[PDB]
This record gives sequence, C-alpha cells and structure tokens, in this order.
Amino acid sequence: LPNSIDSYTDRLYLLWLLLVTLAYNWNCCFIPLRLVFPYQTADNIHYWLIADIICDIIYLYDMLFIQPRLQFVRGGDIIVDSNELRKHYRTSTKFQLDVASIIPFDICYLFFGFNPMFRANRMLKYTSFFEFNHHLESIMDKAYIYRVIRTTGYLLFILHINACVYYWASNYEGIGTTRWVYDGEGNEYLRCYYWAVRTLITIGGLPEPQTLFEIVFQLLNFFSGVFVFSSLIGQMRDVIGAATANQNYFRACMDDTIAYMNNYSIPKLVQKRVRTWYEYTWDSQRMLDESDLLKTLPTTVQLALAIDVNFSIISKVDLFKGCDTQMIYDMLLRLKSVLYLPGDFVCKKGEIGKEMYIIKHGEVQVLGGTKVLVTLKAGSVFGEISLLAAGGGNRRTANVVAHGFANLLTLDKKTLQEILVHYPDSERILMKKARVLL
Amino acid sequence: AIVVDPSSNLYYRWLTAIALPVFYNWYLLICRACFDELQSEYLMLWLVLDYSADVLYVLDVLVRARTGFLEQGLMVSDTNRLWQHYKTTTQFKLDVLSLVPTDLAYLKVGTNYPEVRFNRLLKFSRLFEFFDRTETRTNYPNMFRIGNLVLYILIIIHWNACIYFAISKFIGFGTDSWVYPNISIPEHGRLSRKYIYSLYWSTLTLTTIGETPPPVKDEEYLFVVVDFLVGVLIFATIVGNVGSMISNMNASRAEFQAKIDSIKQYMQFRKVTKDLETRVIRWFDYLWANKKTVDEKEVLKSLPDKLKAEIAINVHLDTLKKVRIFQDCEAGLLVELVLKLRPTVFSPGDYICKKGDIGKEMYIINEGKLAVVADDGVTQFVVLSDGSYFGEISILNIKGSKSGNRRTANIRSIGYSDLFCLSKDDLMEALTEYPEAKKALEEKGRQILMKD
Amino acid sequence: IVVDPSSNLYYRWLTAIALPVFYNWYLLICRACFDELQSEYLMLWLVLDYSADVLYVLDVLVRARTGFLEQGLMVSDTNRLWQHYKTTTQFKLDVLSLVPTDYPEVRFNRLLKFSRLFEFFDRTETRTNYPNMFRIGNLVLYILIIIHWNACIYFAISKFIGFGTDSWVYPNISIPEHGRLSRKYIYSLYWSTLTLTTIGETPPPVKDEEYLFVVVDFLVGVLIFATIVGNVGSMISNMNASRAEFQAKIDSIKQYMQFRKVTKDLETRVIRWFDYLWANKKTVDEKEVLKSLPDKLKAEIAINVHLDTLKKVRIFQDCEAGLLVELVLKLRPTVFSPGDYICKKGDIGKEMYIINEGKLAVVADDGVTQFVVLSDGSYFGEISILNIKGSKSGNRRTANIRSIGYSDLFCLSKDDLMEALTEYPEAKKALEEKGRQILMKDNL
Amino acid sequence: IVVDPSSNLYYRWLTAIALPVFYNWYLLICRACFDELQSEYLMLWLVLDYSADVLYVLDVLVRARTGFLEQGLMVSDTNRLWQHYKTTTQFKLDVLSLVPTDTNYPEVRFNRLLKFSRLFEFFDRTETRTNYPNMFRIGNLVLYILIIIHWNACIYFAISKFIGFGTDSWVYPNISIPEHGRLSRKYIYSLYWSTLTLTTIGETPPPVKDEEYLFVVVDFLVGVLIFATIVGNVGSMISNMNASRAEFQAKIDSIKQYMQFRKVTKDLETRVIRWFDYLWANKKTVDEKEVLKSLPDKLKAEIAINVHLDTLKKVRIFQDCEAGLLVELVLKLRPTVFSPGDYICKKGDIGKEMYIINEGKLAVVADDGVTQFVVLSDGSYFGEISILNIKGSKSGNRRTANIRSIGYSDLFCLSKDDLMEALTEYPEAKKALEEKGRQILMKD
Ligand SMILES: Nc1nc2c(ncn2[C@@H]2O[C@@H]3COP(=O)(O)O[C@H]3[C@H]2O)c(=O)[nH]1
Ligand SMILES: Nc1nc2c(ncn2[C@@H]2O[C@@H]3COP(=O)(O)O[C@H]3[C@H]2O)c(=O)[nH]1
Ligand SMILES: Nc1nc2c(ncn2[C@@H]2O[C@@H]3COP(=O)(O)O[C@H]3[C@H]2O)c(=O)[nH]1
Ligand SMILES: Nc1nc2c(ncn2[C@@H]2O[C@@H]3COP(=O)(O)O[C@H]3[C@H]2O)c(=O)[nH]1
Ligand SMILES: *[C@@H]1O[C@H](CO)[C@@H](O)[C@H](O)[C@H]1NC(C)=O
Ligand SMILES: *[C@@H]1O[C@H](CO)[C@@H](O)[C@H](O)[C@H]1NC(C)=O
Ligand SMILES: *[C@@H]1O[C@H](CO)[C@@H](O)[C@H](O)[C@H]1NC(C)=O
Repeated sequence: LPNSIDSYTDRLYLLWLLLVTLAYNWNCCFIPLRLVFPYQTADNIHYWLIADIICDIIYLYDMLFIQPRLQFVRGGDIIVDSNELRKHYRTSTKFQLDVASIIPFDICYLFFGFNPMFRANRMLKYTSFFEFNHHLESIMDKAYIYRVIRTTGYLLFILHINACVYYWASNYEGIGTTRWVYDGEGNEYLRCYYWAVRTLITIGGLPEPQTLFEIVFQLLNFFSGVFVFSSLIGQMRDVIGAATANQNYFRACMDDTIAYMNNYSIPKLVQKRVRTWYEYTWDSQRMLDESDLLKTLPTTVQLALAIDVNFSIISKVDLFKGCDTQMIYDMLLRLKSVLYLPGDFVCKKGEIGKEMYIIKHGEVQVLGGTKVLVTLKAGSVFGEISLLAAGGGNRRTANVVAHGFANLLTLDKKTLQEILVHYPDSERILMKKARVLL
Repeated sequence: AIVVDPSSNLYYRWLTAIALPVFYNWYLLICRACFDELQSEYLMLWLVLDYSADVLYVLDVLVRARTGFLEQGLMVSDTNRLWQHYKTTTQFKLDVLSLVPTDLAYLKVGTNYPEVRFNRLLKFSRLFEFFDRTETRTNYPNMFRIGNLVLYILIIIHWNACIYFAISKFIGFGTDSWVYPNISIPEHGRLSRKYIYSLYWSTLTLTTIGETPPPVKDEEYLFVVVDFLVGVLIFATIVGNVGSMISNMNASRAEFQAKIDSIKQYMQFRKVTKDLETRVIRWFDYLWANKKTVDEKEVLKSLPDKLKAEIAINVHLDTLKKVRIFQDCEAGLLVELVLKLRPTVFSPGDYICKKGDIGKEMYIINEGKLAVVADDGVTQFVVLSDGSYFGEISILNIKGSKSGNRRTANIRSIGYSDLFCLSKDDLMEALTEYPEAKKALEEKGRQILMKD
Repeated sequence: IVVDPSSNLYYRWLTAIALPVFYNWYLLICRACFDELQSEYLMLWLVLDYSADVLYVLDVLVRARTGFLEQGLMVSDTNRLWQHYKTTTQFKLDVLSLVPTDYPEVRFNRLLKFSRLFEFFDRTETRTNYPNMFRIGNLVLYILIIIHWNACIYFAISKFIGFGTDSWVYPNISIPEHGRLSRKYIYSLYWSTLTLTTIGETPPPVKDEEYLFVVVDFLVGVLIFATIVGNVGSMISNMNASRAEFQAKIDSIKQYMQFRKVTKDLETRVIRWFDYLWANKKTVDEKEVLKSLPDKLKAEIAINVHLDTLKKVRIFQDCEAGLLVELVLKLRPTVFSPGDYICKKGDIGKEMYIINEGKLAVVADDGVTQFVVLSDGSYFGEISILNIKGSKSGNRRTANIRSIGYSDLFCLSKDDLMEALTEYPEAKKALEEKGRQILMKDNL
Repeated sequence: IVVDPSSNLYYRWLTAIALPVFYNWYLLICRACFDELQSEYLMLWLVLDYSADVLYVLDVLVRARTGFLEQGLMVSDTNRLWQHYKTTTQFKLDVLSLVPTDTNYPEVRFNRLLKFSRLFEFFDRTETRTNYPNMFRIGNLVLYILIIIHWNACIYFAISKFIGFGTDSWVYPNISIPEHGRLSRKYIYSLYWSTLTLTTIGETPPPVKDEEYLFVVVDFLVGVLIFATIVGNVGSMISNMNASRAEFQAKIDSIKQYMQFRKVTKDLETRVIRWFDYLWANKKTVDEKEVLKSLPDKLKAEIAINVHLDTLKKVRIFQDCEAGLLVELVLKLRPTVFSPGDYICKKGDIGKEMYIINEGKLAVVADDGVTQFVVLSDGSYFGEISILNIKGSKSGNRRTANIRSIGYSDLFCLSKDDLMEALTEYPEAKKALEEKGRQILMKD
C-alpha cells in the first residue's frame, strides 16, 4: 500500500486490477446463474455468501484504499500529494459508478429473501474491467493474443447469458411442458448451454418451437446469433488485418518492385540482389524504411533516438572532439541509413566522392586491387577525405568493398553544406580542423 | 412566401416527419396486402393511418416545392424558380405518382384490397435522405449504421415473410408440408401466430439457418432456392457491414498501436537504453490518453485557410495575449504569428535548449510548467509557467552585445509541457512584408536585451 | 481492317462472344449430366451448337485480326498480327476449343474459351458506371455457376450409384413425381444449394463414396461461403471508403475542437462548413485530386477549366499565351463561407483573387453597406500586388470584401506569382505597365 | 561444410524435413486413434517410421551445421555453430523428438510431433519464395483446416471407443456389424462427423450423455472460432488482393467526379479516360519513384543503368563524360507517358526539361500544317539547348520547334536543375557539355 500508485510501472496495481476483474467477473458470471438455475441451495448458501462478501470487500477496498491513490497528470504536472489525488478521484466519473455499484441492497434480503436480483447493481463496475483490459493490452508484448482471448471470453459470456435466459423461459413455460423447453433430465447448465450454443451459433438441429412465446424467443435468439457470429468474424478479421499489416505492406512493396523489374526486363542476378536486400531488411529491421517511421515523431524524441544510437559511434572516433554539439546534433538528424549487399562497391578508386561513411553493424574492407589492407570493423570511418574538399577535390584512394551485409550510415556533402549554411562559426572552425588534419 | 432551407433543422424535422409514413407505408402495406386479417380487422385504424400518410405526402409535395437550392452561392428564394426546379426533376414525377388517387378503386373493391396503394412506397428517396442526413448529423455514427442495417434487413425479412404467406395462400393452406398450416385449426388460425410463424420461417430461410420443413412441389423448391441465395447475400452484407463497423470503430486505435509497435521494433533493432525506451513509450501513452497524438497540421489539412486562421486565432490568441511583450502589435502580425506556430509536447526531464547553443527557435508555453536550470542538474532559478515566454533573445541576432545569439540558460521541463515552437526563419519571413513591425520587434528586443 | 482492342466494336464483340461461352459452360454440363435435356430438345441444342461454333470460328478470325501496340503505334500488318497471335497460348486454346470431336461429353472442349468471358467481365468492370453493382452481378453469376455444376455433379453421382437405391441419392425416376425433368433439375439445384451454402436439410449419406462426396462438397461450400463473404466485405468497405475517410476527417476535426477548447460559435461554423461540404459533394480536395495525373493532362485540364472563366474579364485579357497557360496552371481555388471576410483593411494582402461562381460585396469598416457587388468572372486584388504608389500605404487593403454567399475564388498568391513572373521579363514589363494603367483607372 | 540458411540446399532440406513432420502429425494421430490402421499396415508403418526417424536425426545434424549471421557475414566455425545450437530451445525440442520410448502402441511416438518449427519454417519460406502468395495462403489455410478436421475425426473416434460403440445414438456405431466394422467406413464417417461439427452444420445425431454434450459444446465452440478465423483470413486475402484495383478505381472516379463538377469538355474527358484505360491495360499505373523510394541508391542505380544506359550511351552530349555521372543521370531521370497527338511543347513555351525518348515515336510538326519533318524514334533526344541555355545563341527565350507524339510515347524527362545538381561534383564535364551544346546549336 504505497502513498501514491504510479499505475503505469506498477505490476502490483495490475494485480489489483486483476482482483477487481475477478470480483466483477464473479458478479457478471454468477448473478444470472444463481438468479435462474437452482444452484443457490440451502447447504451452499453460506458458500455463495462467503464469496459474495469477498467480492464486496474487494469492491470496497478498491473504492477506499486504492483508487484514491492514483498518480494522475493535471495541467502537465504529475501529482504526488495524496489529498489532491483523493480530491481528483472523488470528483471523477469512476466514483459515480463505484458508489452506485456498492449500494448494499443485501440489506434488502429480509424483504424478498435471498435474491441475486438485488445484487444486480454489482455489475455496474465495468470500468474496472475496461481499465484492466486496456492495462493488460498495453503491458502485453502481443496484443492479438489477448484480443483473441477477450473475443472468446465475450462469446462464452453471451452463450452463458443465453443459457440462463433459456432456462428462465423453460421454467416459465414449465419444465417438460412443450417440446422446445428444457426437459429436466441431465445436467441443467450443460444442456441449456448446449441449446444456447446451437441457437446463438445459428446451427439448429434442436426441437422446433411449439407455442408463440417459443417462436418469438427462437426468432429473436437466431437474429442475435446472426449478429453475434458476424461480430465474431469482424473481430477475427480485425485481429488478422492488424496482425499481418506490416508483413502485408512489406510483401505488397516487394511484389510491386518485382512487377516493375519484370515490366522493364531486368535480369535474374539484379532481381536476385534486390530480393536478397528485401529479405535481409525484413530479417534485420522488420520494417521497410526507418526514415518513414522517424519522420512522424517529434523533433525532441527524434533527437534523443538519434543520439542514443549514433553519438557513441561519433564520439568513439578520435576526429570528432572539436566539433560543436549543435552541428553534431543536426548531422545526426541528417544521417541516412543504407544497406550494402556482400561484395558491393561503396568507394570505387577514381570515382567522385561526396559521402562520409559511418559504419554500423557491418564489416567492409579496403582493397589497395584485391589485397586486404585494414579490415574496417563496425564503428570506424572512411570517406572523410572527399567531404572536406570543395568541388571535385580528391578521388578515392582505394577500392572499398563490403565483405558482409554492411549497414552504412551515410552523410552526403550536399546535406553537410545545407547544415553548414546555418552555422558560420562552426563552418570556420571545421575548416580550420580540416586544414590542420590535412 | 416562406422558403425552407435544406441545410437547416426545420428541414431535418420535416425529414423525420416524412420518414415516419414512408416507413409505415412500406411495412404495413406489404403486411396488409398479404395477410388479409390485418386489413379486415383493423379497418378504422388503417383508414386513420392512411389519411395521415396521404396528408403528409401532400405536405411533402408542398415542402419540396419550397426547398431552396444553391446557384451562385446564395439560396434561391423566389417561388416560381423553386417550382420550376422542382418540376424539371424526376422526384416530382415520383411524388405525383405517389399521390395517385387509387382510393376510388380501393372503394370499388370494397375496402379490402390495399394492393392498389403500392404506389405509396414511391417516396423511398425521403427515407434514404433521412438516413443519410442522420448518419452525417448524429453523434453515434456506428450505432446509427447498425440501426440502419437492422432496419434494412428487417424490411427484407418482413417482406419475405409476407411473400411466403402469400405463396402459401396461393398454393393452399395445409395441402403440403412446406406451406403454412391449416388455418381452420384454431392454433394456427390466429393472426399473431400467422405473422410470427411467417416471420420465423423467413428469418430461418433468409439467414441460411434452415430449420423449416422441406418443400414438396417444384414452385416451393424454386422459391426456397431463390430465398436461400438471397439469404446468403443478406448474410454476406451483414458480415460485411458489422466487420466494417468493427474495423472503423477502432481505426485510430489501430493506427496508434501500429505506430507504437513500429517504434518498439525500431528501438529493439537499434537497441536503445531502457530508460529512453520507457521515456518514449510513456510519452506516447501520454499523447494518446490526452487525445493529442495526431499532429495539428494533419488534422487541419482539409480545412480552408480562412477556417484554419479562425481556429488558430480562437485557440492560440488567449495564450498569445498573455505574453507581456506582444501587447503593442497589430492584427495582421498576430494572425501570421498564430498561423506559423507548431505545438510540440515535451516529457519531464527533457531539455528545451541548452546553454551555449545557437538560437533558432522561440517558445511560448501553454499548459505546461518549465524551469531554467544551471549546468549542474536540477536547480530551479525561475519556474517558467503557463503563458510565459522564452527564446526571444537568441533568434534576433543582435550583435554588439555580450551574449550574441547564445541561449544564456539550460531550460528543462518539470511536467508534461506543451510549448509552441515559433522558428527563427518562420519569424523573419513573418516580418519581411512588415518593416515597421520589424523595427518595433527590434526595439522591444533591444529593451529585453538591455534587461538581459 | 484491324479491330482495335480498346474500341467499342471490340467490346460489342466481347459481348457477342461472352454469350456462347456462358451458354457452353451452363448448358454443356447440364446436357451432359441430365440425359433428358440432351435427348428431348435435340433440335434446339443442334441450333445453339451451330451458333456457338459459328461465333467460335468468328472469334478465331477476330483474334487473328486484332491489333497490339509496339512503340505506341497500332499494328495493321496482318502477317505480323497473325504471327503475334500464333505465338500466344490463346491461339492454342482456340484451336483446342474448335476440334470437332463429334453425348455432349465430346463437346466439352468448347469450355476452353473462358478467357473471352473473363475479358468481358474485366472490360465491363472498367467500362461501366455502376462497378459495385456489376461486381455483385458477377459474383452472383459465379456462385450460380458453381451451384449449377454441383447440381449436375450430384445428379451424375446419383445416376452412377443408382436412382433410389439409397436415401441419399436422387429418388427412383420411374415414379412420375420424381421422373420429370423440371423435378430432376430443381431438386438437384435445391440439394446443391443446401450443401454448398452449408445448411443441410439433405438426407444423410449411406455409402463411403456418398460420405466422401458430401465431405468434399461441404468443404468446398465453406470456401465458397468464405469467398462470398470476403468479396461482399471488400465491396462494402470500398463502397463507402470515401465516406469513411471524410467522416474520419470530420471526427478528427471535432476531436481537435474538443481538446483545444474551441468556442461554440466557431465549432458550429466548422460544423456548418462540413455539412455544406457533405451536401454539395466537395468532400475530396482538388490539391489531392490533381496529384496522380501527368503534368500534360494537368495543364490541359487547367486550360479547359480556368481559361473560359479568366477571359470573362476584359482588362485581364491583355496577357501572353504561354504565360496565361502557366497562370492557370498555378491558380489554386478556395471556397469561402458566407460572412467570411476576404480581406479587412489593416492586413497586407499577398493574394489576388478571380471570382468564379460566387458573389462578393465591398463593405465599410464594421458596416454592411454595399458600394458595389462583385460577381462571377470579375476579379480583385490587383492594386496591392504590383507595388504601386498607394495613398501613403503601399500594399494595403483599402476596402472590406465580405462574402454574400458560399463564394469560390481563385487564390493567386504574391510570391507564388512572382517566382514565375521573374522568368518572362518583357512580358512582365507589359504586365506591370498594365497594372499601372489599372491603378490609374481606379485612383491616383 | 556449413549449410547457408538463405541458399537453395537449405530449402531442399526444408522440403525434405517438412515431409515427415507432416506425416508424423497426420498419421500419428490416425494410427493412435483408429487401432486397425496401426494393426493392419504394420510393415508400412515400420518402413515409414524408420525413414522419419532417419530424417529427424539428419535434421539435428543439419541444424548443428546451419550458419547464422554475425556482423553481416556467415559464421563458418563448427564449434561456434554447435554452441549456438546447444544454447537454443530448439535443441531441447530436437532432442526430445528423438527419445527412445520403445509396435502395439503408436502413442509412445507422440513426441515426434514436437518438430512443428520445421513445418512452419517451410511454409514461411515457400510463401516468401513462391510467385503465387495468395494461392499459397489458400493452400496453407486448406491444409490447416484439413489437419484440424482430421484431428477432430480421430478425437471423435477415440471418444466413441472410450464411451462404447453403439451404446448411444451419438457415438460411432457397433463395430461387429461388418458395414461399420471396416476401416474405410470408420475413417470416412468420423471425418464426416468432424466436418459437420467443426463447420457448424450439425446434421449429425444429437448427444445423449453429459460427456457427449460437453464434447459437442467444445467442438462447436472450437469450430465457430476456427471458421471465423478462416473466413477472416480469406476476406483479408481478398481485400489485400484487390486493394490496388480499388485504389485505382478510387483515383479514376475521383478525377471523373472532379471533371463533371468543373465542366471539362467531352474531348478532354474522353482523352483523360482513354489515358487511364491505357495505363490500366498496360500496368504502368504505379509511379517509378513511389515504388523505388525504399531501395537504396546503389540498387536504384543498378536498375536504372540496367534499363537506361542502353539509350543514354548513344547521345550527342554525354558520350564519354563520366561513368558515375551517367549513373547520377539515370538516377535523376524521370518518366512521363504521353497520349497520341499530344503536343509536348509548342512554339513559344520556355524550355526547362530535356527528354529522352524510350519506346515511343515522336514528330517535329510545323505550326499550322501537320507535316512530319523527321520522326524521332526511341533513343533519340531533345530539349538540349533549352536545358543548357548558352549565351551567344539566337536567345529568343522560346523553344524553336514543336514536338508532338504520334503514338503513346514514354518520354524519360530530365530537368536542367537536376542536371546542375548532378553536375556540381564534376565541373570539367560541365564545360564539355556547354561546348557540345554550342556545336550542336551552331550546326542545327
Ligand atoms: N587508401 C586507404 N584509405 C584508407 C586506409 N585506412 C583508412 N582509409 C580511408 O579509406 C578511404 C576510402 O575512401 P577515400 O579514398 O575517400 O579515402 C581513404 C581513407 O580515408 C588505408 O589503409 N588505405
Ligand atoms: N538567460 C535567461 N533566459 C531566460 C530567463 N527567464 C526566461 N528566459 C528565457 O530563457 C532563454 C533560453 O533560451 P534563449 O537564450 O533563447 O533565451 C532566454 C530567455 O528568453 C532568465 O532569467 N535568463
Ligand atoms: N479601394 C477600392 N477597392 C475597390 C473598389 N471597388 C472595387 N474594389 C476592389 O476592392 C479591393 C479590395 O482589395 P484590393 O486592395 O486588393 O483592391 C481593391 C479593388 O480591386 C473601391 O471603390 N475602392
Ligand atoms: N528547333 C529545333 N529543336 C529540335 C530539332 N530537333 C530536335 N529538337 C529539339 O526540339 C526542341 C523543342 O524544345 P526546345 O526549344 O526546348 O528545344 C528544341 C530541340 O532540343 C530541330 O530540328 N529544331
Ligand atoms: C382444414 O380443416 C378443416 C376443418 O378442421 C377441414 O375441413 C379441411 O379439410 C382442412 N384442410 C386440409 C387441407 O386438410
Ligand atoms: C423404381 O420403380 C419401378 C416401378 O415404379 C420398380 O420396378 C423399380 O424396382 C424401382 N427401383 C427402385 C430402385 O426402387
Ligand atoms: C454389437 O453387436 C453384437 C453382436 O451383433 C452384440 O453382442 C452387442 O451387444 C452389440 N453392441 C451394442 C452396444 O449393442
């Protein structure tokens, strides 16, 4: 019992919402059961009262000692002060449902006996179940598993409610009176649940309804079964289309560029290299383009995400001490991440150079024209002698080939000058370090 | 000389008052035609209700002869041109066919055949127009989509029940095992039993459940196979509409979750530290829980520039008149300033601008609480609050001073601040056409620089 | 004579060859399996067989003299067309579909011209104006063909097993109730509908082959049902995709106006604007409509839309031809609400407007008096855009222009104008001297 | 030797190990539950079980020699591969699928089903390798349906054997009757019952006892979930199979509604619609940079020098300038598809684009009369003087000749500004192109 409950990094609070879910699920799944079936007998009534008192104690402990302790954000600032948390929960819209649910109609047991229709206000605390659903769907690493289990749970719950309504209608017409009603001969909940399954699921094969109340019942129940089965198909389609969305988008762009390379008659080796790039990009990043993702975020989280992945790689090179931090942040926001297949040429000796290469998760070699001089492992630098020079400047000194699936981080010279025009003093000191180092 | 307005609320109250007797005419005209105890038993009630439906049909002709229309932007308000634009429509032909006086033949046959009133179903366009106006007007569009779909398939299930009872009356009551049973038996001869068993048969056939007795004759085989193929099309539209309602009831939730899983996939690929990972994740859950996850430029993209400007004024101007600097300025500069603002939300602990950097942005605080700190850590010098302002001294680049364009202090956020980013270049191109306002902003910058 | 494959005569031939292909599918499996349709109406099936083979050899000639495109040009050399036809596989399918192997079981190669039926369905789907209604009709035709072929397969399996030896099979056809051909076809159609829609009022099977056929038929009916539901679900999701996108835009706007606490007058003004944009069908914007087109068709649509409106004003008629082409390429239209001020007094105007289907009026400062009422075709914004001597103001609005109704203007921005005004120098000296004449016309 | 997991030898092993995993699943539940299929064909099951255990042992020996990518290149060290195998949970599963639990009991070989990962890996590799992904997704769904139908048939026969044959009306009937006592009748009636239960049809006899009621409730509830997943996974396949056609129909109908709103004349309307029909018939509906924006510059340049360097090697201005500059040129080239008769540029329009003809036939038409001076075929080139803009020319600030298409030409365009950004890094070739343009302008 902390002074203030964080409710995002609190597994204990998730276990408490599991406890209010279990009390609320006891009420929803055992209100109509005791209300319709004769499972509230005289030698089980203390067991039903013991678990219903445990349910009311969990409801009351929720309304008193946990839900007035929740850390919430008002006006930007988070709140720790416990009287202010108590004022926020007391002036919330959860408290209307909670104090409307915990109203003791169990003191009305002296008027009309032990009747669980008095306790049918305990099902009004649905917001604890939906808070538990949202909190479990947010903590889970695979939300489609819990969406499938929740759609199964709603399906089994509507079949349980329909089994209780069929046993009410059987007791209302009389048990064993007509051919449609329940006969009486087996386990009452199992045969009534079987009828609710074969009606709700729109199967049929049951006895045909005989009187007019049974025809109205079977007609409304078959209509609700059509819409329950249609909602079940729609929920499974939503889970499927939101489960294979990234895979279907990757496959759609892959077959789109295969259709382009077959439409313009491109050979099998180049098509195999494009397909090898696509399979390695899916096996590494599990996404098509990371720049398309990072263009959606704010600039501050973009800055921190670029810093935590590249600032160690920039600072582990001995060259980059003297550069200033605003230019370093802008060049880390203006890095481009490309991939090189094994054997590809990143720097051909004699071509023009316009790129500073920051290597990350790869291993390229320099060939000065097949001997290995120094195998550049991850974190190293090359392409630094054509970035500092104006115009053509210097050509490449050696053929640089990528040995493995190298994932270079590239810094183009045009984007470097587009950074540099907003930083004159940085341009000056950068040119000075350029002249001293070369 | 009254002209109604088709975008108003009087026209929508008339669309409700004419989608009542159109729906009555569809439902109870097929039922009174096929069942023949409804027409003969409740004859005074149907005389009263058909008088009401015909009076509302005449008034719908008089209202459609006064619905204004748009040419050159303005509402047309002259009665001769309204009557001419009504008369050159097909809807006038459908309305004057829907008011053909077949009550002469209805009194000729002995007030027993409402088969002659089936041209009263010809105002289906008023019913479709009411459902269209409600589905754009209401606050629960998915609940109205399911109410509209349930009304459409209940029209079809009711019409097919009346068709099955008319087919059974044509073949003979209780000659086969498929037709409706013998109505001289007093259990099946009641009208509630007739209609509810015919509706039960029609629901079972048109939703492809089939617990019905199997047909005997070829006309019954043919009607049952036509009803089963119509029923598999009706079940296909039910599953398609409820699947579309489920896919559009959490479309924004699914796109936010796709963004969350893509960020989590990127951060497990590049392997960021867990404090930054939970910072970005709690930052995105805060943006979803405070309903601000979608960017203001993408929400307001569909709007015209005039309504974008009025929305930007009515949001940002009550913040931008709490700044103690911009109080002597004009309407065009305030309009362009609240146009060129872009809000970015910061998390706690996040740095806005660090000391010793080149200033390229100006910030105006709105629903936030900040703190200028030193280089050591969390030392609150000034707590910048709601409506206050910073960043206005290192974007103007006033040379000849001791500071220049260097942001003089480390600024961090205390809470979940929601600043208004106002860029340097977005200010200098918001002062390019206004040189007197430019030198007024330079003289107030000289005042606040003489303070700094 | 070369039949052009995108013409209207070729689609009339696609209709006239998709008729006997559909006949050959439907009635060839029915006449093969039922043996009383084939044996009773033998003159009618000989007449329709003669007409189907005549249309099949005429389709061989028409596919021999149809054209194709090399280098964008229509080929009309008949030996090249015949060689391009003979190299394809559809000539092999047409010469297989016209082997006179002549019991219509020997005529079952006539179903091999299925590509003309698929071509007719695709050409109608990209030519008609009710594509979802045609796709519903196409899906209903496909499932009626499968229901029919399953009825014929059930009657063939019943005839192979024995008529009325089991309870599963078709009953004993020597009884005159079950012996008629109408009863045979409609009971086999009723059985195949009950099986392939997975309903099951059918009698249960007895032998292992009947059990296995009903298993295979129920799995095929499950996949048929799944394909029907998937086609109608994608069609319902595409029939209102534009409506759902516009409602998502409306709901995001209303969520923004709830979150940023926008006042009720502006909330009902934006709600009135979205109601107007709904009721007058402008739910998609022209800036995203005109992105997918090529630049040549975009320029030609800009000519044919804007030039007849732009030459309605006589003082803007003195302009150069290709420069007017570029000007109507860069004219960007907007729509204004009633009561919306186009320009107040104390705002420096950076836009020129040409009124197209609207009605604007000039008013005083906070006073609705009508000096003049601008109309369709007239224009304004011309004295504060070319930097002329004003009345000690330069570029300032000297009049308040409201909107009387839902007016629509052609917004031509100042810097957007000038960045292409700089490239044509002498023509722009002519335009700036014309603007000096307009300023002389209004007020020195 | 180290087996590379991206090669084709590893996919041949994925087929040769997804064969006995599928045998072990299917026939191990059927041999366990049916008890005459195990007893009769015992020599066949001894041969197939020895073969499946030999393939499982070779699968362990292959997974101990399957390479894996560490820092971009494959590990070839066999001790490193063996330690990376031993630290996996798949080593525990691939050792647990080989324990000697042992003729009369095939339930002691139920640990052979634990190698499901090889079967799911083979289905994933076939769906990423085959040319028909929706056909393989239908085959995968039908195979999962048939495994579920078969396992439920075996479970119904085991439950009926446990309860008693023919004691109830729900269970499998009496085994000493020789009609029901044969193995083909046993398996096909249990498969018929499992199909009719799991597809939720329910024409089978209803349950009598309580465990039969509970098994049929659980069976209907498994079947409605499985049959909702199947209908959803077919409808999602159909919707994401025709999403591209639906997007093209949305573009076509939005541009149609825009033209019928803006009152575009019928000739331009028919020209736009015939251009869209041509684009849909020749499948150039996508945009080139929109479908290659995700590839890196090296592979974009590889495709671009593969398809454009053949037409760009024979040109007047870029003959032997620089190989990397031709790479940057074919990266910065950009397509536009033109209509027949469509003028590319008249007399009077200022030039800013160079065009390279590729699969088209153009014409230098005159002003008034349609006379073809010389037809420019594919590989030819124009726009050169108006993208070089040299001083000392006639310098009329107009293009000097009309260019009009004869057929559907596919011009690959090039802007002068994109030329200058290609030409910044090599200024000697800049001066070379200026002098070549001067030569061709003087020798026009
Ligand atoms: N030639 C060469 N370049 C090296 C070596 N080690 C690091 N580098 C860098 O690798 C480079 C590849 O590109 P550059 O020609 O631009 O310049 C070269 C050097 O900066 C080496 O041993 N030889
Ligand atoms: N230096 C400074 N800036 C302050 C103070 N209070 C508010 N601010 C704002 O904080 C700033 C941080 O960025 P700037 O340098 O851009 O400009 C500074 C001011 O606008 C203060 O006491 N000192
Ligand atoms: N100032 C002024 N503008 C007028 C008058 N009548 C029509 N107009 C137009 O109204 C205008 C409003 O915008 P502009 O300043 O752009 O230019 C002005 C003129 O084109 C008039 O009497 N005075
Ligand atoms: N004037 C002219 N242009 C030609 C000729 N042959 C090809 N072209 C190209 O056609 C052009 C049309 O546009 P440009 O003026 O831009 O430049 C011209 C040339 O590049 C020719 O004989 N004369
Ligand atoms: C219906 O019932 C009446 C009286 O019960 C009887 O005379 C008549 O024959 C019955 N009709 C049929 C078709 O059986
Ligand atoms: C079918 O009926 C005929 C006469 O009605 C009879 O001779 C024959 O045996 C019957 N066949 C079967 C299989 O019942
Ligand atoms: C099955 O048949 C045998 C002999 O025909 C009989 O003894 C046995 O009781 C039957 N089984 C049942 C369950 O009746």
